[PDB]
Amino acid sequence: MEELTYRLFMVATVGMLAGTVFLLASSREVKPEHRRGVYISALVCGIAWYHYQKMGASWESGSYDTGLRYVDWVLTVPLMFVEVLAVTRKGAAYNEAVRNWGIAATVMIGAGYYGETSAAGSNEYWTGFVIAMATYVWLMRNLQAEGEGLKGDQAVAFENIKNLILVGWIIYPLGYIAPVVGDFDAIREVLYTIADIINKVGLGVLVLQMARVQSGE
Ligand SMILES: *C/C=C(C)/C=C/C=C(C)/C=C/C1=C(C)CCCC1(C)C
Repeated sequence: MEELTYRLFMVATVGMLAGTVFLLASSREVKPEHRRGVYISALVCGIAWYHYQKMGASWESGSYDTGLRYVDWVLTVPLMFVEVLAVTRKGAAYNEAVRNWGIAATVMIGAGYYGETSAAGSNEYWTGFVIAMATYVWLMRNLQAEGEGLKGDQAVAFENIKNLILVGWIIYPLGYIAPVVGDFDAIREVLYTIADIINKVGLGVLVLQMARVQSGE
């Protein structure tokens, strides 16, 4: 439904802003040396807040720009890896992973955009899919490895961060392939919007929880 897609854009706008202000307000409840991930988490929700306002306006206007979603992803998806690295690493090791995982995440979204902006089932579509899927798997394997050697409450807090991404991000590549299986355009927009709220606000809340554990909570 077209009115549903629009209503969900408005629910996402409000959920993203609620997440932004929750995370900024909660940042003071954790120690300064563990705040970086909470701040980056709030920034991700704030960018998505701005983009969901623009998507809702674009939609109601009758000129829905499918590119707004990818501008949001190319910014927020690398930052989401960064907000996780901000609680698992510091110093040189953090900067190294921010560069390496951040570039990988940008390539994944860029390959997706290359494929999305072609005829469905076209060669460009499949090139995009394979390069983005390969980078996705590479990132999910890096995330699995990031947990190795963690202990006690930090191992449990990291498991939750890792599994939100592992389970919660499957919908994105699933949605991409859907249109070659049939007509799933309207449902894909709805499911991506719900997924974005859960993934972005949920990951920020779990990064906050890791930062609380690390602060001695
Ligand atoms: C806040 C938004 C998020 C976390 C969006 C995540 C999006 C992806 C993981 C997209 C992945 C894709 C592939 C793995 C292959 C097909 C192309 C994409 C870009 C849909």
